[PDB]
Amino acid sequence: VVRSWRHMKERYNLIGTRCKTCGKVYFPSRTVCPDCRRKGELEEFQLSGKGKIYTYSIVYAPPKEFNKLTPYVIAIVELEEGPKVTAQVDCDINKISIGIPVEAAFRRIKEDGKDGIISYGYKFVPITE
Amino acid sequence: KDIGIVGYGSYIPKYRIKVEEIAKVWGKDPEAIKKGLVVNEKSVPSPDEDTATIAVEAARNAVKRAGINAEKIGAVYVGSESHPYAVKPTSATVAEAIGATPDLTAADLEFACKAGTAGIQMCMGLVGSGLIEYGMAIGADTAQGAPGDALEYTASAGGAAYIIGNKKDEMIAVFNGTYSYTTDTPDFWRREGQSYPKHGGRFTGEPAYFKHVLNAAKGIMEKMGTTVKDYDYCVFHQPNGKFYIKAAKSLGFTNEQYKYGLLTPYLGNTYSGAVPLGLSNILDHAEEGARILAVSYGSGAGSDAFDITVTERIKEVVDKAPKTLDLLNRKKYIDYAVYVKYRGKIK
Amino acid sequence: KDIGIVGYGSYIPKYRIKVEEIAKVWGKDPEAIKKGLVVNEKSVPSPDEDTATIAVEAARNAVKRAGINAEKIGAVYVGSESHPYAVKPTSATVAEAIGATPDLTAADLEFACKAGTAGIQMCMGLVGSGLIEYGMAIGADTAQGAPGDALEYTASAGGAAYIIGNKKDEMIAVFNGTYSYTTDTPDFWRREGQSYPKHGGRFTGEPAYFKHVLNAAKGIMEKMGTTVKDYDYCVFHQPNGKFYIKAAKSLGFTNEQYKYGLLTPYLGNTYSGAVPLGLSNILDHAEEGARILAVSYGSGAGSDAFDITVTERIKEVVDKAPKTLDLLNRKKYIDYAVYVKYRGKIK
Amino acid sequence: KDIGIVGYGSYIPKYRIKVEEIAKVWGKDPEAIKKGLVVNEKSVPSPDEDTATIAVEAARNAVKRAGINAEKIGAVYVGSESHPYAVKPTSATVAEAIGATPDLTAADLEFACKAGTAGIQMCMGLVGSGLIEYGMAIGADTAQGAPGDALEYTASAGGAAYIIGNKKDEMIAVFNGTYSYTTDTPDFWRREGQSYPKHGGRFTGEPAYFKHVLNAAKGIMEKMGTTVKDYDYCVFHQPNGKFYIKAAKSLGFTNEQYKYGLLTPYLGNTYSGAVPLGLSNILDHAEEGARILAVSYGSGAGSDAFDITVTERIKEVVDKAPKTLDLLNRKKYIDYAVYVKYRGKIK
Amino acid sequence: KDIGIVGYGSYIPKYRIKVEEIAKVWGKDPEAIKKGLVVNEKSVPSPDEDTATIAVEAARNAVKRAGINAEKIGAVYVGSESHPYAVKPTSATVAEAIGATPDLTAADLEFACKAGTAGIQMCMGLVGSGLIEYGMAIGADTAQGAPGDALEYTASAGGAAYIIGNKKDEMIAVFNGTYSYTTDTPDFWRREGQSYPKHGGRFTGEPAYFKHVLNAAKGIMEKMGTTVKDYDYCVFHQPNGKFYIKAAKSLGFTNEQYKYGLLTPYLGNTYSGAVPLGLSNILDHAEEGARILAVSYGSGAGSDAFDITVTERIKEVVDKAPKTLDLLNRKKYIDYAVYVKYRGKIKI
Amino acid sequence: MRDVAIIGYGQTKFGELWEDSFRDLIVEAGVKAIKDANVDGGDIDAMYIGNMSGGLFVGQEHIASLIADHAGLNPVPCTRVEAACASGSLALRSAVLSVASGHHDVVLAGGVEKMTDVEDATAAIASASDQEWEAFFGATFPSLYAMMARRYMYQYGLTIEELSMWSVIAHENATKNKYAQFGFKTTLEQVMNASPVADPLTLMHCSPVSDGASALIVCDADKAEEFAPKDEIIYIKASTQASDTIALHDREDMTTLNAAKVASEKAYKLAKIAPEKIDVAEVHDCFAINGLILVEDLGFCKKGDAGKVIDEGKIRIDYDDFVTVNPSGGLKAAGHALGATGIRQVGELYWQLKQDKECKDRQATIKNGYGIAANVGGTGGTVCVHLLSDKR
Ligand SMILES: [K+]
Ligand SMILES: [K+]
Ligand code: NA
Ligand SMILES: [Zn+2]
Repeated sequence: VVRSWRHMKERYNLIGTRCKTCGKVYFPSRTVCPDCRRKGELEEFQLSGKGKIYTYSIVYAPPKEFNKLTPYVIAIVELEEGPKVTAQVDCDINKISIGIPVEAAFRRIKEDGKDGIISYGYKFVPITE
Repeated sequence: KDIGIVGYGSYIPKYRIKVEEIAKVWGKDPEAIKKGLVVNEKSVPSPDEDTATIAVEAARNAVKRAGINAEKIGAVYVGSESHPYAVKPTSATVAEAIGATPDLTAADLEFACKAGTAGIQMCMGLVGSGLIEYGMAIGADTAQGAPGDALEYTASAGGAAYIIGNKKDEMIAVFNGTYSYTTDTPDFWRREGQSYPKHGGRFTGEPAYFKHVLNAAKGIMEKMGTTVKDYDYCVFHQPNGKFYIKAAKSLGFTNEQYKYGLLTPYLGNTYSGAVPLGLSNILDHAEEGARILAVSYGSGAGSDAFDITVTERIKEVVDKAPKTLDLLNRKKYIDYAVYVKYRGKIK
Repeated sequence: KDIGIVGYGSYIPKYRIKVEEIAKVWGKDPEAIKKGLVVNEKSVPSPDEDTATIAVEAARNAVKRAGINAEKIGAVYVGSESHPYAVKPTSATVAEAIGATPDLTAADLEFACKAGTAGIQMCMGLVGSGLIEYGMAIGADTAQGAPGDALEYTASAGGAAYIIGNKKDEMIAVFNGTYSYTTDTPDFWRREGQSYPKHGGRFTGEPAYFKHVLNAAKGIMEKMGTTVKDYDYCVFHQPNGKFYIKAAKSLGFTNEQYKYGLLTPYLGNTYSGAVPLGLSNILDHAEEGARILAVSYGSGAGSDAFDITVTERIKEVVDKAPKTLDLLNRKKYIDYAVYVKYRGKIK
Repeated sequence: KDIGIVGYGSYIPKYRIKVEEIAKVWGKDPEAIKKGLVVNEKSVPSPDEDTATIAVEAARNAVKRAGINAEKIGAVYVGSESHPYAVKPTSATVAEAIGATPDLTAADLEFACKAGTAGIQMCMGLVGSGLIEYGMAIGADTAQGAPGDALEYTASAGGAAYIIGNKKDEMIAVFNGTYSYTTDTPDFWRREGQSYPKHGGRFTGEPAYFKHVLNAAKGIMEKMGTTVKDYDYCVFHQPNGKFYIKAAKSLGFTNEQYKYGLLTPYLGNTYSGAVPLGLSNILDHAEEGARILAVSYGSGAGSDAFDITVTERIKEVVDKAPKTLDLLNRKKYIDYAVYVKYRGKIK
Repeated sequence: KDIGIVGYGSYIPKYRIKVEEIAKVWGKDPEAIKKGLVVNEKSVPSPDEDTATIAVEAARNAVKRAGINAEKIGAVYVGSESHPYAVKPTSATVAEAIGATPDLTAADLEFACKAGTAGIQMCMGLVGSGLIEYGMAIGADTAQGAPGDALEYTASAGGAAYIIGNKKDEMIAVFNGTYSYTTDTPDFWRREGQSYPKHGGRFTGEPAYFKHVLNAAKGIMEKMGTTVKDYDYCVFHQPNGKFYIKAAKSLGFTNEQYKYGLLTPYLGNTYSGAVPLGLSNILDHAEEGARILAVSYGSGAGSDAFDITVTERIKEVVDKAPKTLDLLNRKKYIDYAVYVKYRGKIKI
Repeated sequence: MRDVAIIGYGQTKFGELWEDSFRDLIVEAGVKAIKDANVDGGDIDAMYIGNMSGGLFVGQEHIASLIADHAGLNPVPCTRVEAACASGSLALRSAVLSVASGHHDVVLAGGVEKMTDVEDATAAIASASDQEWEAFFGATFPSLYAMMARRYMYQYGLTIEELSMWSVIAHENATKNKYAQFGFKTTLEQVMNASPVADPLTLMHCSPVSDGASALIVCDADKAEEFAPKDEIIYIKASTQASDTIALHDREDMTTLNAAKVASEKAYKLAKIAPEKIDVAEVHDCFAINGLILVEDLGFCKKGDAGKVIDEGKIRIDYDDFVTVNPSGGLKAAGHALGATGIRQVGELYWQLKQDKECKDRQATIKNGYGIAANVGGTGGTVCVHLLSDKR
């Protein structure tokens, strides 16, 4: 609920930060730059959802809530700006491999039971090309 | 100048239940609740009443004040959190019940307690664009609070209806402008399955209700180039009297400016009827040339702001239908047992 | 002065289920169903997709075609029969996901399968009145057919979004006029409690669907002074292919006029997304100066009719996002077991 | 081998609700109800009390009267219509709660209001066969009546436990014989899904309750070669006072014979606990050599008859635990609001 | 004084569903599930069948083997986890369907999968005390596993009835003794409201199933002064094939001793019918003088142990009704769609 | 800066412990450690316990007070240290730093875990990962380590057969351990054809969820001679700790644990030793790949050629000319009680370097008298390294 509310623009729109001192792009957005610390000047930066599979795994026995999705692809995607993210990939388990170009998609990531909040966010999909 | 209210109407069911009657059952101190929430009692619909009937009563009263043939109404919108059907529309029943059918458009609106005013804006657009001559917007609800919960002290039944027109000779009030502030916020919600809602507790206040109400109030006053001193009366969303007053005081409104708008202490929270009912009571008392600020609020996070000016034609119409305050004082008290019976809170 | 569509977009999930797969389970003749309903297969949403995600995909594709900054979108309306929350609004999530927040109005519209087109009219009014520069109207749904019922063969998932602007240089299509026919009709409904709807059977057809669709089509053509000969293409509500064609043929439309609008045979009934999706496919194929007749229908007793003309700017934008037909043909078939798993039809 | 009761015990919760309090809410004449059913008030369980707890309280009281170590109990049977779990057994909790575990057998019994007495027969067999030395049979229920219904006036909480033994000196009462009349009757039932039952109305009366009770009475008196003059006291099933007396009077029992057995007027119908509780009150008052007749009833269509003779040892045991009548008069009245709160009759 | 089984009967519905068909839907490896639980398939009741019909079929078969007039049956007990009604008793409909009515007592039994054997003990007592001449005890169930869950591979329908008597010349088997071990254990349960049960996972095995089954087996053999060598055949509770074998092997039983009682790889877990059905298959094959150990288990935390001896009358009655193994092999396979349809697992 | 040594070590059995209550586990470890230590309960100046679960299963925080209360050692101070799977070593390191300060002379460092009580341990174990940015999206703990394994294979050509060889050694070694959760041997085919949890990992590449407890008794090197004989005293040369990014997707290189490189290097520097001198090592092999990677990061071989090192069998107890790794079953076969594992690793080095009767059957050959332990929290966000020696 409250935690969902804070990182919505990140999960929904992939909005990270850019350090002008470095030039480096960070996602998720950081409050303190790991290199420059207080010196780093931060501006909000909108990432494109485009990225490539850096590594991946297929989850065969997940929590009871992911029963419909089983087996699913979890992966670490290297985005074209540089940041890496962990997310699921909507594709057949035989079609996934390292280096596959993917694109972020707005999906229903979770729900807090029958009565709680629904949590949306990014899930990657392979590009048509 | 182009767009304005030509008629307004309201309805409140007769049954009430005092805070004391609810607290008694749940082992709470009534005076603590009353002081805390700024609420004394609330409206209870009869078992043969619902959001549709309430909407119809209010719609019919608005037509009386407008003094126009309902065949001229080109759109009916009903904003509620408690539409009787999940699929069949309330607005279609209200249209049939006022004989506006069949040459019109309609839709049922959902946006927590902001749904009623959402439709006012829709009617403003359609009349202003010339797509229709008159539009009706209704905000009505038969709210249900969870038996053990605090929302049980406020959740109540009521509705008010507004007819929007283009004719200076028929306008009793004029829209100077509208503004809306909307975000995605999980402060309060109800999932399709559940009969009673779930809330985030203290997260509902500052980060949601105040954030959206005050931003919308500041946005409209920025849009109009206006200050708190320019407005004669104000009405805000009133989940309880506490929130309403804090917001009014925060913006710099005095009791004389906000008193007419605040009905919750003796009516409760009618959700989508709340601000519409408040505004209707302001219009029952208002004089020519009075400027009103009206700001609504909806969970999931939205607020609609209005800047309205009252016209010469106001006193002509007030007595054409029942005054909000008269409906509010024609009442019959019930105990909790009868209340749970009426509400179908019985298993 | 002139109102028109500046951008449109659509989304269809990848999964399908053939009639044959459903019939097999329930002991029915697939060829009989296919012939009767004029339907071959339908769209099935992924378990991680819902009306909100579908609306967001559409909305985002409409923004690409519009080529405008979403900060300029003044209201977002989402018309659905399957909003994820009973109280928290979808339209806010959509607004947040396209970055139109916070300076906007929004509302979630309910009117069976006509809620989508209801919001187009709302955006038409607000833009035309000058209250907003751009408004977005979405029609999306992840429909539910009862397991044993015939609605299981058609009820499907899909969405389309439309952005409305005033500026001629940005418009790809122009509204010549709109008309609506609305009554109170108990042909089909769903009570707040129930997960699956109830219908009146044969009373749904002639007295309800045809009555409202044909009256609205006749009404628009009277308003605009047209004839079936004046229109280049047409799109009607398509609960099944049978009803759609009957209506088209009844008004005197040839196959060449109605073929693009009819998607149900391979898509199913996407309820609030049906005519929006059909209209989007017409726009994907349409040439400059084409006149479209679009008539929607909603179970409660509603129909919205549109008279649209296609502009020069059409070929510029079509390829800026996925064509409706491309989404429709990018598909993956599933059996009935998988389908009931995905849709949560399992207890 | 001769079989008999070595110990008995009972429990009734403290809360009551008068007929007047229920009638008041539902708009009925209390005097009409009271006269009709022969009922003045009924016991209510605390929100922290359930069938198990009642069974444990009564089991524990029976052990006090028996004066034996619970480790010697070789079977515990709990008959109820309201077992807290649909699968996990109550009898296992009761066995643990008195320390008879682990060397024993147990089972939860379902047969409407006859279950309790069905286990008495089971214990009779197991000690009589020599398979165990002591067996416990409990009848207890937390009764729920539909809010609007007449069963709301009678459905109540309570229970009673009986320890059956083989030894002569330890018996406080002796079984002369048992008889049962069972057929398939749809007078009253509840389906697995439903929380409240459905009934036959008038069909439960004469055809079902009287037929089985009376046939089981002639069955035991034919089996024992006895008449109604031979019995000192009697206890029948008591859905209401009206039925109980009409059965007693029909067989030729005088008020002096049936008065101790009838508790419903101030206790209500404790379903499985009804006859056991009645029999326990008879045993609280009975003198040595008293021959009693006990006939139970269960809605599905069965009845259990008992022919019992009281022994010298009663004068010792009665005061070792609370008398049924003392528990019945240890009471605290509540209104209907608190009652629906306690019972979880709230949504 | 001497108590024994005069007649026994069993019923299994025709429909089956292979593990492969369920796994396919839920994205699991069938060979993994198949290997683990040693389950290949399970029985599925027709949509016009339930625990009452299954109990009636088995009851009727037991009367055929007994060869006695049902008017003589003085008690009918039905042990189930899936009685059609929450209030109206199954045992009453079964009594009516055998024509034992009206001179009898009856009751519906609940104790997870032990319910069936609980009633056998009840009948033993009433016949032994002389209160009745014949009693019938039935263990039947139309179990339903949660769609996503592993219990979906085993949950099955089946039933078995036993008629208990005291006449020496009518007995086909004789009770040497019974023993029960019962505690309060929250390993598995279902609360009145819920349609599907909740389980504790691995806490169901060692601390619950093994604890009660082995203690009850040890307890009866201490009561009878016997050893694992004295018994010719054995039947334990069969939630999974694995649990059954581990228990048998733990006590020192060889495959030849436990092979006849284990039906779960091709029948599934019939809950209250499990051991009764297993015991019935042992009796279908057993020779005169065969010593049987039968131990049941119920989730609430209970076990019933039996020490049985076969009689020469066995050869005569076996063919009077359908053999358990014949019912088990008369079968029709279905896919998962038809299965959820039949079971009413789909929302309607 | 006083020198610290270990006088004793006590360990409960590991795994599905249904009978043993939580209080029985901590007592059982504590009393066994006290006997080996030959100290009285009154001699303990302070207790340091680390628990990752923190009654996530139980619902109980303030576990330290509870433990001291039930131990009957009030009013001695008891403190709880937390760092996921590394909570044990961190409790030890905190215990070392108090002795070193001189504020306490005899301190107990313990670890205890109860995961059998909850039906789904998966949710609690995942707590070590970033909930907002990994767990939220469905990244299970085995899937994170499977993603490490995948990238390692992609970069260094490790095969599934090589990786599976790590498990057969572990299970072979565990048969010589009475406290081990699994006392059976396995083949390569059995490891590879086991039920898959997360591709490429199978069930036989993962450590199990398990209950248990272990406690060490730390004392000042000078005072240690009072309670124990010199030959049964083992000295803690250095206790190092380092940190890394909590999320795997934030690491500069996934195939390596920098926090292990940082901590191990600092530990070698203070001991003035090279990795070639280490006789026995206990590494965090919760997912086998974690076993390979730590062997490289502790400097026993170069990056990439871990697969060759095991497929040959260099790390086996029978092998002579190389370091012996996880002679006890390890997390894979001995078991993995999150809070107690960090302690257990060190207690094994204690036994191995003092040639104790407990590890007689799995006794490694001790040439230089040195042993290292590497405990890891989560995917590597925290690593704590302890280096032990028979000589002060
Ligand atoms: K709704
Ligand atoms: K039941
Ligand atoms: Na509607
Ligand atoms: Zn920087």
